[PDB]
Amino acid sequence: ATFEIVNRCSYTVWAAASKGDAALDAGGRQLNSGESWTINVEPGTNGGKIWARTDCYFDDSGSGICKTGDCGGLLRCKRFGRPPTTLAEFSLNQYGKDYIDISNIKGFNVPMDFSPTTRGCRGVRCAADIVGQCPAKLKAPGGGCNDACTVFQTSEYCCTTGKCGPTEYSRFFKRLCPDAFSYVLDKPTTVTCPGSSNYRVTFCPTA
Repeated sequence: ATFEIVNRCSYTVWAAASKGDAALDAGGRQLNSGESWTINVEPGTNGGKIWARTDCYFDDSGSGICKTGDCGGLLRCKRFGRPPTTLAEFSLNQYGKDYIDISNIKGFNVPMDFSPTTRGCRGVRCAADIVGQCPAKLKAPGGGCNDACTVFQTSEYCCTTGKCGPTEYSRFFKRLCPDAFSYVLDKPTTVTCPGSSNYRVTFCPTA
């Protein structure tokens, strides 16, 4: 499956793509304002994620640091990134179909649109200004908006026991971005697509 990753933000981002225990394609790359990066993801990739990292410094061997989304100081990411991170999530060719969603379960850093470029499903979008409206206690000094699990580490926010419900904090994300997961047991907003669809992830999809 090809994913076109497009940076429409006015600032540089460093795109990242991973399935948790391995990179997808090269795993990571700088995208200046307007650039596009096409990657190839193995069919049957389960639990893949794509996200943006902001305000990064890499040296010539590709080691450094990012203010949001850092995945162990690497340009070419092999694991998931440090919250806060808006996430495009997908599982491909799962009994004949692809499954996509956007999640705010790990916070929000960059607005995002995640859409198929082939026939037969709709995209999802989380483009509201969540960083500017963020509740005071979720604001990340480093940039972005934390989820409540990251800030408070309680069973209720992390859904440790499998029994959680919605909270004042998850309801903030849900009000700003109804089409993204706001907490673990949120009513699913997953989109089912034909198996072997292709996709575009756009950062800052609107003006």
